[PDB]
Amino acid sequence: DPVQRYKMLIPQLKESLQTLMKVAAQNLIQNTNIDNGQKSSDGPIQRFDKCLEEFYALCDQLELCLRLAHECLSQSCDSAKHLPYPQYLAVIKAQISCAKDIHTALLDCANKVTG
Amino acid sequence: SLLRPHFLNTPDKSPGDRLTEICTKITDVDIDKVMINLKTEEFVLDMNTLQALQQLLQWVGDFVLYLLASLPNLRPGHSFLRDGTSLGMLRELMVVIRIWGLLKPSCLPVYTATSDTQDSMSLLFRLLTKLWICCRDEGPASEPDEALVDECCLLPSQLLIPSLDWLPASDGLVSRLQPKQPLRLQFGRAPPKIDHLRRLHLGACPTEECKACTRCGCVTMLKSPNRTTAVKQWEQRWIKNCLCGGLWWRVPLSYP
Amino acid sequence: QYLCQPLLDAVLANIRSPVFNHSLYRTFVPAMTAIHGPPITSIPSVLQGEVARLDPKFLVNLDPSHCSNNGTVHLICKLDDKDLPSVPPLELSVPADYPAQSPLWIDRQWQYDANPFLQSVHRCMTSRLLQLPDKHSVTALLNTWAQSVHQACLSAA
Ligand SMILES: [Zn+2]
Repeated sequence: DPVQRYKMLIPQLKESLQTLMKVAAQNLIQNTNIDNGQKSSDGPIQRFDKCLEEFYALCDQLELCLRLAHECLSQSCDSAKHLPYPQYLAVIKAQISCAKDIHTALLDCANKVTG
Repeated sequence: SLLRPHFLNTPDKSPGDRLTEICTKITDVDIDKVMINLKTEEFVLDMNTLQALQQLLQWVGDFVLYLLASLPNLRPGHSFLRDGTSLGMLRELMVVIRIWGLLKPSCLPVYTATSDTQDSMSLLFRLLTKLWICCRDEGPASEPDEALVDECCLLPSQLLIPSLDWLPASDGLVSRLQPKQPLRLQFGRAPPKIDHLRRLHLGACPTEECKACTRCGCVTMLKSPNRTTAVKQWEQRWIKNCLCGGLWWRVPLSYP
Repeated sequence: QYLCQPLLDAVLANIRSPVFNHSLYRTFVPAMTAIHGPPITSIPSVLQGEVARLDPKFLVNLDPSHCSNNGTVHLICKLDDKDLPSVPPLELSVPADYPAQSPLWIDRQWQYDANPFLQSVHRCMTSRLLQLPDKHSVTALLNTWAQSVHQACLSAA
């Protein structure tokens, strides 16, 4: 799914970039045609700001999906790094207690040096 | 001054006075009902100067919106909320802006609206009439009712209140001085950039050179940007002085 | 280029208008300020560097004579070294804009006469001067001087 969501989001991203650049050019040309002395049709000018925030929403969806997938894959890598379910819970409480022991040993003796 | 009446109907009153009479007797909250009764074939321009008036009309609309959004709160607009005459003037300018927008839609101010089925000019005119009827009373001093307060609390939701430049950027010595203490100065040492008269946004570091008024401090660019499309009725007022009265004084460019 | 061209065409079409940055402001600042929030919260020292780094053999000092505190500068050096013999003081004329050009050795042929040994010093020194690369320093001149004195000691004995 996250790879396929990423493949979904890429052409939408290119579409939003195209519309953003073209709409920026349209709005700038309209504002220069008002600012300099020029006639110009009012028309369906299609505001710029919506395109800009739409692009930002697409980038948020992309970074969300990739951060999720990266956390999941790093999670699986360290999980493989470390068959009855009570045996699982026994080694899990063993690992948690052992890491707690290392941490409190370091903290207590780094405080035992001074203060 | 710009509206030249093409024919004299109801004579002995110039169209400034006809407009002020009509806007002061018609207290309708809608802008259409005021605009109907105002002989709108008289309010015609050549659609060139009418387009070039865009920045002054932009300042009018933005100041009205800033004032009405400032109502729920001492700030840069606190005096205008209780002055009936200035609010009447703002009403009259909104009505002539509506007429000129119907003639040519490019002259109008723009509001970034957080909706697309909106008539922003009519909204601001409704709130302005409801504020002004407070103060156009005889011997009134009517504090504004809560309906106006909540409607003007809704204005940042409906439109974006932009920002405004306020003219006296104070570098005068008289505020800085004190009795019994003399300032010791060096010559040439000198102990969001707009043109305040033609409301043009200069850049961060402006490329065209400028004059500064010596009393208020307003900045204008020195030569006009478009010599063809220039509302000379507005630009030629401030050739020799500022509006406050002080002289112009050329400011040197930065070159950063 | 691709996917960005119409912006480039609009902006390159509309350069040299005095209301340009007004147009950019009006079309771009409300979107950005809505999304991104409001904006932001005597002697040239090259010669002092050379003289400060010289070997204590040389004893470089300014000439009491000659123009001072002006374009070019003038030096009278010395030589102290038990191995080397006492020799005529040597006169240097360093131009202003000293790097990117070569200083000049003020020649005094008359004091390099009246001995065979000083004649050998002078001949060998003019030889190494012709051998020098262009835009050399002062220290290149002083070191060719010391090497010339050493060769004229060895060639003599
Ligand atoms: Zn002034």
